Amino acid sequence: SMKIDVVTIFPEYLQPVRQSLPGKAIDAGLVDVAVHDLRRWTHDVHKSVDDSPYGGGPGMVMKPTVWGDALDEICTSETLLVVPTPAGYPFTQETAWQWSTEDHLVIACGRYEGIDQRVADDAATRMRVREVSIGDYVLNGGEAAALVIIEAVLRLVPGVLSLLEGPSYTRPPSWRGMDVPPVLLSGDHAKIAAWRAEQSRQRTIERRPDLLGFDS
Amino acid sequence: SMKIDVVTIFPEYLQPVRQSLPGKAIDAGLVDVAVHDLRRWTHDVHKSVDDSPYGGGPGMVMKPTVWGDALDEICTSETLLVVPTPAGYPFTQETAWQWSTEDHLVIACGRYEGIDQRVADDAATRMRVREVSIGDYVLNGGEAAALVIIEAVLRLVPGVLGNASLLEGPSYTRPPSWRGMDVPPVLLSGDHAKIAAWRAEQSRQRTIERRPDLL
Ligand SMILES: O=c1[nH]c(=O)c2ccccc2o1
Ligand SMILES: O=c1[nH]c(=O)c2ccccc2o1
Repeated sequence: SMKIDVVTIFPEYLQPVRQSLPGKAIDAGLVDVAVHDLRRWTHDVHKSVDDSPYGGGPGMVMKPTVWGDALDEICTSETLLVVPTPAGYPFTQETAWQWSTEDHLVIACGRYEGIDQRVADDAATRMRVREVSIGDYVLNGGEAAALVIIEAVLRLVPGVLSLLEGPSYTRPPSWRGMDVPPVLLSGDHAKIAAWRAEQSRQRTIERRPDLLGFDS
Repeated sequence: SMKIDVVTIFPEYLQPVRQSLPGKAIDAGLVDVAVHDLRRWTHDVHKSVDDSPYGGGPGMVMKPTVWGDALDEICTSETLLVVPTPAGYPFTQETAWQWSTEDHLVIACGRYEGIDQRVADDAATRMRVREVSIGDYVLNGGEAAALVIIEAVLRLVPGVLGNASLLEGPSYTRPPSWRGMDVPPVLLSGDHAKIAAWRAEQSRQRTIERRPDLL
Protein backbone atom coordinates (compact mmCIF):
# COMPACT_ATOMS: atom_id res chain seq x y z
CA SER A 1 0.00 0.00 0.00
CA MET A 2 1.76 3.11 -1.32
CA LYS A 3 0.94 6.83 -1.37
CA ILE A 4 2.28 9.06 -4.14
CA ASP A 5 1.84 12.84 -4.02
CA VAL A 6 2.87 14.89 -7.07
CA VAL A 7 3.29 18.66 -6.79
CA THR A 8 3.22 20.70 -9.99
CA ILE A 9 2.03 23.96 -11.55
CA PHE A 10 0.44 21.86 -14.34
CA PRO A 11 -1.74 19.29 -12.52
CA GLU A 12 -3.59 18.54 -15.79
CA TYR A 13 -0.42 17.02 -17.29
CA LEU A 14 -0.42 14.24 -14.67
CA GLN A 15 -3.82 12.90 -15.77
CA PRO A 16 -2.20 10.14 -17.94
CA VAL A 17 -1.47 8.44 -14.60
CA ARG A 18 -5.08 7.28 -14.79
CA GLN A 19 -4.34 5.09 -17.80
CA SER A 20 -2.83 1.66 -18.22
CA LEU A 21 -0.76 0.15 -15.46
CA PRO A 22 -0.85 3.03 -13.00
CA GLY A 23 -4.56 3.41 -13.45
CA LYS A 24 -5.09 -0.26 -12.83
CA ALA A 25 -2.96 -0.12 -9.71
CA ILE A 26 -5.05 2.81 -8.47
CA ASP A 27 -8.31 0.98 -9.20
CA ALA A 28 -7.04 -2.07 -7.31
CA GLY A 29 -6.23 0.10 -4.29
CA LEU A 30 -2.53 -0.77 -4.38
CA VAL A 31 -1.55 2.88 -4.63
CA ASP A 32 -3.17 6.25 -4.13
CA VAL A 33 -1.84 9.00 -6.42
CA ALA A 34 -2.72 12.58 -5.50
CA VAL A 35 -1.77 15.59 -7.66
CA HIS A 36 -1.44 19.06 -6.10
CA ASP A 37 -1.36 22.49 -7.71
CA LEU A 38 1.69 24.29 -6.28
CA ARG A 39 -0.15 27.63 -6.64
CA ARG A 40 -2.38 26.58 -3.72
CA TRP A 41 0.42 27.66 -1.39
CA THR A 42 0.92 31.13 -2.85
CA HIS A 43 -0.39 34.23 -1.07
CA ASP A 44 -0.04 37.06 -3.61
CA VAL A 45 -2.85 37.88 -6.04
CA HIS A 46 -0.67 36.99 -9.04
CA LYS A 47 0.11 33.58 -7.49
CA SER A 48 3.83 33.94 -8.29
CA VAL A 49 5.99 30.81 -8.06
CA ASP A 50 9.18 32.04 -9.76
CA ASP A 51 11.72 34.88 -9.61
CA SER A 52 14.94 35.90 -11.40
CA PRO A 53 18.16 34.09 -10.34
CA TYR A 54 20.73 35.52 -7.97
CA GLY A 55 24.08 35.94 -9.73
CA GLY A 56 22.46 36.29 -13.12
CA GLY A 57 21.68 33.94 -15.96
CA PRO A 58 18.73 33.24 -18.24
CA GLY A 59 15.26 32.25 -17.10
CA MET A 60 13.57 32.07 -13.72
CA VAL A 61 14.02 30.00 -10.57
CA MET A 62 11.15 28.61 -8.53
CA LYS A 63 10.80 30.39 -5.18
CA PRO A 64 11.72 28.46 -2.04
CA THR A 65 8.94 30.00 0.10
CA VAL A 66 6.07 28.46 -1.87
CA TRP A 67 7.74 25.05 -2.15
CA GLY A 68 8.60 25.09 1.55
CA ASP A 69 4.97 25.61 2.56
CA ALA A 70 3.79 22.94 0.11
CA LEU A 71 6.27 20.35 1.37
CA ASP A 72 5.63 21.23 5.04
CA GLU A 73 1.99 20.26 4.52
CA ILE A 74 2.50 17.19 2.34
CA CYS A 75 5.65 15.54 3.66
CA THR A 76 6.44 13.72 6.90
CA SER A 77 9.79 12.46 8.24
CA GLU A 78 9.03 9.08 6.59
CA THR A 79 8.57 10.65 3.13
CA LEU A 80 10.94 9.99 0.25
CA LEU A 81 11.09 13.31 -1.56
CA VAL A 82 11.89 12.82 -5.25
CA VAL A 83 13.04 15.84 -7.29
CA PRO A 84 13.42 15.20 -11.00
CA THR A 85 16.29 17.32 -12.53
CA PRO A 86 18.65 17.06 -15.44
CA ALA A 87 21.39 17.55 -12.86
CA GLY A 88 20.27 14.59 -10.72
CA TYR A 89 21.69 11.18 -9.87
CA PRO A 90 20.64 8.66 -12.57
CA PHE A 91 17.24 7.02 -12.01
CA THR A 92 17.79 3.34 -12.90
CA GLN A 93 16.07 -0.05 -12.62
CA GLU A 94 17.84 -0.48 -9.30
CA THR A 95 16.29 2.81 -8.09
CA ALA A 96 12.86 1.64 -9.23
CA TRP A 97 13.18 -1.57 -7.20
CA GLN A 98 14.34 0.41 -4.18
CA TRP A 99 11.49 2.89 -4.30
CA SER A 100 8.94 0.15 -4.94
CA THR A 101 9.01 -0.68 -1.23
CA GLU A 102 8.42 2.90 0.01
CA ASP A 103 5.24 3.89 1.87
CA HIS A 104 5.20 7.51 0.68
CA LEU A 105 6.73 9.16 -2.37
CA VAL A 106 6.40 12.88 -2.97
CA ILE A 107 7.48 14.09 -6.41
CA ALA A 108 8.31 17.78 -6.81
CA CYS A 109 8.01 18.87 -10.43
CA GLY A 110 10.16 21.86 -11.27
CA ARG A 111 9.66 24.27 -14.18
CA TYR A 112 11.61 27.19 -15.63
CA GLU A 113 15.32 26.79 -14.80
CA GLY A 114 14.79 24.75 -11.64
CA ILE A 115 13.92 25.00 -7.94
CA ASP A 116 15.95 27.12 -5.45
CA GLN A 117 18.55 24.68 -4.02
CA ARG A 118 17.56 25.51 -0.45
CA VAL A 119 14.23 23.70 -0.86
CA ALA A 120 15.98 20.34 -1.18
CA ASP A 121 18.59 21.31 1.46
CA ASP A 122 15.91 22.26 4.02
CA ALA A 123 13.86 19.13 3.29
CA ALA A 124 16.92 16.92 3.79
CA THR A 125 17.10 18.05 7.44
CA ARG A 126 13.74 16.33 8.03
CA MET A 127 13.43 13.57 5.43
CA ARG A 128 15.23 11.58 2.75
CA VAL A 129 15.65 13.55 -0.51
CA ARG A 130 16.66 12.20 -3.93
CA GLU A 131 17.40 14.45 -6.91
CA VAL A 132 17.26 12.24 -10.00
CA SER A 133 17.55 12.40 -13.79
CA ILE A 134 15.58 9.98 -15.93
CA GLY A 135 18.00 10.30 -18.86
CA ASP A 136 20.53 12.35 -20.79
CA TYR A 137 18.13 14.75 -22.52
CA VAL A 138 16.47 17.98 -21.43
CA LEU A 139 12.77 18.44 -20.75
CA ASN A 140 10.87 21.66 -20.05
CA GLY A 141 9.65 20.40 -16.70
CA GLY A 142 9.54 17.53 -14.22
CA GLU A 143 6.01 16.34 -15.06
CA ALA A 144 6.92 13.84 -17.81
CA ALA A 145 9.75 12.50 -15.62
CA ALA A 146 7.23 12.05 -12.77
CA LEU A 147 5.06 9.90 -15.05
CA VAL A 148 8.09 7.82 -16.04
CA ILE A 149 9.16 7.32 -12.42
CA ILE A 150 5.63 6.38 -11.32
CA GLU A 151 5.30 3.80 -14.12
CA ALA A 152 8.74 2.28 -13.53
CA VAL A 153 8.08 2.00 -9.77
CA LEU A 154 4.43 0.88 -9.75
CA ARG A 155 4.94 -2.11 -12.01
CA LEU A 156 7.32 -3.51 -9.34
CA VAL A 157 5.04 -3.12 -6.28
CA PRO A 158 4.22 -6.53 -4.72
CA GLY A 159 0.53 -5.94 -5.44
CA VAL A 160 1.04 -6.14 -9.21
CA LEU A 161 3.94 -8.62 -9.32
CA SER A 162 22.02 -6.69 -17.38
CA LEU A 163 21.26 -7.42 -21.07
CA LEU A 164 18.74 -6.47 -23.79
CA GLU A 165 15.74 -8.57 -24.77
CA GLY A 166 16.03 -9.89 -28.31
CA PRO A 167 13.32 -9.89 -30.99
CA SER A 168 9.91 -11.45 -30.37
CA TYR A 169 7.39 -12.92 -32.83
CA THR A 170 3.80 -14.11 -32.91
CA ARG A 171 1.29 -15.45 -35.45
CA PRO A 172 1.26 -15.86 -38.45
CA PRO A 173 4.50 -17.86 -39.06
CA SER A 174 4.95 -16.14 -42.42
CA TRP A 175 4.01 -12.51 -43.09
CA ARG A 176 4.75 -10.38 -46.19
CA GLY A 177 7.29 -13.04 -47.10
CA MET A 178 9.11 -12.72 -43.78
CA ASP A 179 9.28 -15.94 -41.73
CA VAL A 180 9.53 -16.38 -37.96
CA PRO A 181 12.96 -17.96 -37.20
CA PRO A 182 12.42 -21.75 -37.59
CA VAL A 183 13.95 -22.55 -34.20
CA LEU A 184 11.04 -20.74 -32.48
CA LEU A 185 8.60 -23.12 -34.20
CA SER A 186 10.65 -26.22 -33.39
CA GLY A 187 9.41 -26.82 -29.85
CA ASP A 188 12.99 -27.46 -28.65
CA HIS A 189 13.25 -25.55 -25.35
CA ALA A 190 17.02 -25.96 -25.13
CA LYS A 191 17.60 -24.69 -28.67
CA ILE A 192 15.10 -21.83 -28.32
CA ALA A 193 16.76 -20.77 -25.05
CA ALA A 194 20.17 -20.73 -26.76
CA TRP A 195 19.01 -18.80 -29.83
CA ARG A 196 17.36 -16.17 -27.62
CA ALA A 197 20.49 -15.85 -25.49
CA GLU A 198 22.55 -15.33 -28.64
CA GLN A 199 20.05 -12.82 -30.06
CA SER A 200 20.21 -10.89 -26.79
CA ARG A 201 24.02 -10.86 -27.05
CA GLN A 202 24.12 -9.53 -30.62
CA ARG A 203 21.54 -6.85 -29.89
CA THR A 204 23.31 -5.75 -26.71
CA ILE A 205 26.70 -5.52 -28.47
CA GLU A 206 25.11 -3.51 -31.26
CA ARG A 207 22.82 -1.19 -29.34
CA ARG A 208 24.22 -1.00 -25.81
CA PRO A 209 27.89 -2.10 -25.80
CA ASP A 210 28.32 -0.26 -22.47
CA LEU A 211 26.19 -2.96 -20.76
CA LEU A 212 28.90 -5.48 -21.59
CA GLY A 213 31.82 -3.25 -20.62
CA PHE A 214 32.69 -1.91 -24.09
CA ASP A 215 33.14 1.64 -25.43
CA SER A 216 29.93 3.38 -26.57
CA SER B 1 7.02 22.66 -39.45
CA MET B 2 6.67 19.16 -37.97
CA LYS B 3 3.91 16.52 -37.92
CA ILE B 4 3.88 13.90 -35.16
CA ASP B 5 1.57 10.89 -35.31
CA VAL B 6 1.36 8.67 -32.22
CA VAL B 7 -0.18 5.16 -32.42
CA THR B 8 -1.22 3.56 -29.14
CA ILE B 9 -3.91 1.47 -27.49
CA PHE B 10 -4.13 4.21 -24.83
CA PRO B 11 -4.84 7.36 -26.86
CA GLU B 12 -6.02 9.24 -23.77
CA TYR B 13 -2.46 9.07 -22.40
CA LEU B 14 -1.30 11.57 -25.01
CA GLN B 15 -4.11 14.14 -24.86
CA PRO B 16 -2.52 16.45 -22.27
CA VAL B 17 0.58 16.92 -24.48
CA ARG B 18 -1.75 18.01 -27.31
CA GLN B 19 -3.30 20.58 -24.95
CA SER B 20 0.28 21.52 -24.09
CA LEU B 21 0.84 23.08 -27.52
CA PRO B 22 0.67 26.90 -27.79
CA GLY B 23 -2.14 28.09 -30.06
CA LYS B 24 0.30 30.39 -31.84
CA ALA B 25 2.51 27.49 -32.96
CA ILE B 26 -0.44 25.51 -34.32
CA ASP B 27 -2.00 28.51 -36.09
CA ALA B 28 1.43 29.24 -37.58
CA GLY B 29 1.43 25.63 -38.80
CA LEU B 30 4.73 24.90 -37.06
CA VAL B 31 3.48 21.75 -35.38
CA ASP B 32 0.67 19.19 -35.41
CA VAL B 33 0.44 16.23 -33.03
CA ALA B 34 -2.20 13.57 -33.77
CA VAL B 35 -2.99 10.48 -31.71
CA HIS B 36 -4.44 7.28 -33.18
CA ASP B 37 -6.09 4.33 -31.44
CA LEU B 38 -4.33 1.15 -32.66
CA ARG B 39 -7.61 -0.77 -32.39
CA ARG B 40 -8.92 1.06 -35.45
CA TRP B 41 -6.72 -1.34 -37.47
CA THR B 42 -7.77 -4.57 -35.75
CA HIS B 43 -9.40 -7.31 -37.88
CA ASP B 44 -11.72 -9.10 -35.48
CA VAL B 45 -14.77 -8.30 -33.41
CA HIS B 46 -12.65 -8.78 -30.27
CA LYS B 47 -10.27 -6.03 -31.49
CA SER B 48 -7.21 -8.15 -30.74
CA VAL B 49 -3.85 -6.39 -30.72
CA ASP B 50 -1.58 -9.05 -29.25
CA ASP B 51 -0.97 -12.81 -29.23
CA SER B 52 1.22 -15.46 -27.54
CA PRO B 53 4.98 -15.37 -28.31
CA TYR B 54 6.46 -17.98 -30.64
CA GLY B 55 8.98 -20.09 -28.74
CA GLY B 56 7.01 -19.70 -25.55
CA GLY B 57 7.44 -17.57 -22.47
CA PRO B 58 5.38 -15.03 -20.53
CA GLY B 59 3.52 -11.99 -21.78
CA MET B 60 2.08 -11.25 -25.18
CA VAL B 61 3.57 -9.89 -28.39
CA MET B 62 1.77 -7.27 -30.48
CA LYS B 63 0.39 -8.54 -33.80
CA PRO B 64 2.26 -7.79 -37.03
CA THR B 65 -0.89 -7.74 -39.18
CA VAL B 66 -2.46 -4.97 -37.06
CA TRP B 67 0.64 -2.80 -36.80
CA GLY B 68 1.44 -3.38 -40.46
CA ASP B 69 -1.94 -1.97 -41.50
CA ALA B 70 -1.67 1.01 -39.16
CA LEU B 71 1.81 1.99 -40.35
CA ASP B 72 0.82 1.43 -44.00
CA GLU B 73 -1.86 4.09 -43.60
CA ILE B 74 0.04 6.60 -41.44
CA CYS B 75 3.63 6.43 -42.73
CA THR B 76 5.18 7.70 -45.95
CA SER B 77 8.62 7.37 -47.49
CA GLU B 78 9.57 10.61 -45.68
CA THR B 79 8.58 9.29 -42.25
CA LEU B 80 10.96 8.74 -39.36
CA LEU B 81 9.41 5.81 -37.48
CA VAL B 82 10.26 5.92 -33.78
CA VAL B 83 9.72 2.77 -31.70
CA PRO B 84 10.27 3.18 -27.96
CA THR B 85 11.69 -0.07 -26.36
CA PRO B 86 13.75 -0.94 -23.42
CA ALA B 87 15.90 -2.83 -25.95
CA GLY B 88 16.48 0.28 -28.07
CA TYR B 89 19.51 2.42 -28.87
CA PRO B 90 19.81 5.21 -26.27
CA PHE B 91 17.70 8.30 -26.89
CA THR B 92 19.93 11.28 -26.05
CA GLN B 93 19.92 15.07 -26.38
CA GLU B 94 21.88 14.51 -29.60
CA THR B 95 19.03 12.37 -30.91
CA ALA B 96 16.50 15.04 -29.91
CA TRP B 97 18.41 17.68 -31.88
CA GLN B 98 18.62 15.41 -34.92
CA TRP B 99 14.90 14.63 -34.88
CA SER B 100 13.87 18.27 -34.32
CA THR B 101 14.47 19.00 -38.02
CA GLU B 102 12.30 16.11 -39.29
CA ASP B 103 9.10 16.77 -41.25
CA HIS B 104 7.21 13.68 -40.00
CA LEU B 105 7.67 11.54 -36.89
CA VAL B 106 5.50 8.51 -36.25
CA ILE B 107 5.79 7.03 -32.77
CA ALA B 108 4.66 3.45 -32.35
CA CYS B 109 3.77 2.70 -28.73
CA GLY B 110 3.92 -0.96 -27.81
CA ARG B 111 3.93 -3.08 -24.68
CA TYR B 112 7.37 -3.93 -23.29
CA GLU B 113 7.30 -7.57 -24.46
CA GLY B 114 7.32 -5.93 -27.84
CA ILE B 115 5.88 -5.62 -31.31
CA ASP B 116 6.55 -8.58 -33.63
CA GLN B 117 10.04 -7.78 -34.97
CA ARG B 118 8.91 -8.19 -38.61
CA VAL B 119 6.96 -4.91 -38.32
CA ALA B 120 10.09 -2.80 -37.80
CA ASP B 121 12.10 -4.92 -40.23
CA ASP B 122 9.47 -4.52 -42.97
CA ALA B 123 9.10 -0.79 -42.32
CA ALA B 124 12.87 -0.31 -42.54
CA THR B 125 12.84 -1.49 -46.17
CA ARG B 126 10.96 1.69 -47.16
CA MET B 127 11.48 4.31 -44.43
CA ARG B 128 13.88 5.18 -41.62
CA VAL B 129 13.22 3.30 -38.36
CA ARG B 130 14.70 4.08 -34.94
CA GLU B 131 14.16 1.77 -31.98
CA VAL B 132 15.14 3.74 -28.89
CA SER B 133 15.20 3.54 -25.11
CA ILE B 134 14.77 6.63 -22.91
CA GLY B 135 16.74 5.14 -20.00
CA ASP B 136 17.94 2.11 -18.06
CA TYR B 137 14.62 1.10 -16.56
CA VAL B 138 11.64 -0.86 -17.82
CA LEU B 139 8.20 0.63 -18.32
CA ASN B 140 5.06 -1.38 -19.02
CA GLY B 141 4.42 0.35 -22.34
CA GLY B 142 5.82 2.93 -24.71
CA GLU B 143 3.39 5.78 -23.95
CA ALA B 144 5.37 7.53 -21.17
CA ALA B 145 8.49 7.29 -23.33
CA ALA B 146 6.53 8.81 -26.22
CA LEU B 147 5.70 11.78 -23.96
CA VAL B 148 9.36 12.25 -23.05
CA ILE B 149 10.49 12.06 -26.67
CA ILE B 150 7.83 14.49 -27.86
CA GLU B 151 8.73 17.00 -25.21
CA ALA B 152 12.53 16.69 -25.66
CA VAL B 153 12.22 17.10 -29.46
CA LEU B 154 9.58 19.85 -29.67
CA ARG B 155 11.26 22.18 -27.16
CA LEU B 156 14.10 22.35 -29.74
CA VAL B 157 11.76 23.45 -32.55
CA PRO B 158 11.81 27.28 -32.67
CA GLY B 159 8.71 28.71 -30.94
CA VAL B 160 6.73 25.50 -30.43
CA LEU B 161 6.53 24.80 -26.67
CA GLY B 162 6.75 28.46 -25.60
CA ASN B 163 10.22 28.08 -24.09
CA ALA B 164 13.34 30.15 -24.80
CA SER B 165 30.23 18.08 -20.42
CA LEU B 166 29.09 19.08 -16.93
CA LEU B 167 25.96 19.28 -14.79
CA GLU B 168 24.30 22.59 -13.93
CA GLY B 169 25.07 23.70 -10.36
CA PRO B 170 22.62 25.02 -7.73
CA SER B 171 20.37 28.01 -8.41
CA TYR B 172 18.98 30.60 -5.99
CA THR B 173 16.44 33.41 -5.88
CA ARG B 174 14.80 35.69 -3.28
CA PRO B 175 14.78 35.94 -0.33
CA PRO B 176 18.52 36.20 0.48
CA SER B 177 17.99 34.29 3.73
CA TRP B 178 15.43 31.49 4.11
CA ARG B 179 15.02 29.01 6.99
CA GLY B 180 18.54 29.69 8.22
CA MET B 181 20.16 29.27 4.80
CA ASP B 182 21.83 32.19 3.02
CA VAL B 183 22.30 32.56 -0.73
CA PRO B 184 26.07 32.20 -1.41
CA PRO B 185 27.42 35.76 -1.01
CA VAL B 186 29.51 35.54 -4.20
CA LEU B 187 26.27 35.63 -6.24
CA LEU B 188 25.50 39.06 -4.77
CA SER B 189 29.04 40.38 -5.26
CA GLY B 190 28.75 42.03 -8.65
CA ASP B 191 32.02 40.32 -9.62
CA HIS B 192 30.79 38.51 -12.66
CA ALA B 193 34.05 36.81 -13.61
CA LYS B 194 34.29 35.41 -10.08
CA ILE B 195 30.66 34.27 -10.17
CA ALA B 196 31.37 32.37 -13.39
CA ALA B 197 34.38 30.65 -11.81
CA TRP B 198 32.37 29.78 -8.68
CA ARG B 199 29.59 28.27 -10.79
CA ALA B 200 32.18 26.29 -12.77
CA GLU B 201 33.57 24.79 -9.56
CA GLN B 202 30.03 24.00 -8.33
CA SER B 203 29.37 22.28 -11.64
CA ARG B 204 32.61 20.31 -11.32
CA GLN B 205 31.82 19.12 -7.78
CA ARG B 206 28.25 18.14 -8.59
CA THR B 207 29.29 16.24 -11.71
CA ILE B 208 31.96 14.30 -9.76
CA GLU B 209 29.42 13.42 -7.05
CA ARG B 210 26.40 12.56 -9.21
CA ARG B 211 27.64 11.68 -12.69
CA PRO B 212 31.30 10.62 -12.58
CA ASP B 213 30.66 8.81 -15.89
CA LEU B 214 30.61 12.23 -17.62
CA LEU B 215 34.27 12.72 -16.72
O1 LIG C 1 14.56 13.92 -14.92
C1 LIG C 1 14.39 15.06 -15.36
N1 LIG C 1 15.00 15.46 -16.51
C2 LIG C 1 14.74 16.69 -17.04
O2 LIG C 1 15.14 16.98 -18.15
C3 LIG C 1 14.05 17.66 -16.27
C4 LIG C 1 13.98 19.02 -16.71
C5 LIG C 1 13.31 19.97 -15.93
C6 LIG C 1 12.72 19.60 -14.72
C7 LIG C 1 12.81 18.27 -14.30
C8 LIG C 1 13.48 17.29 -15.09
O3 LIG C 1 13.58 15.95 -14.70
O1 LIG D 1 12.18 3.72 -23.80
C1 LIG D 1 11.43 2.83 -23.46
N1 LIG D 1 11.62 2.17 -22.28
C2 LIG D 1 10.80 1.17 -21.89
O2 LIG D 1 10.99 0.59 -20.84
C3 LIG D 1 9.73 0.79 -22.74
C4 LIG D 1 8.87 -0.29 -22.37
C5 LIG D 1 7.83 -0.66 -23.22
C6 LIG D 1 7.62 -0.02 -24.43
C7 LIG D 1 8.46 1.03 -24.78
C8 LIG D 1 9.53 1.43 -23.92
O3 LIG D 1 10.38 2.47 -24.26
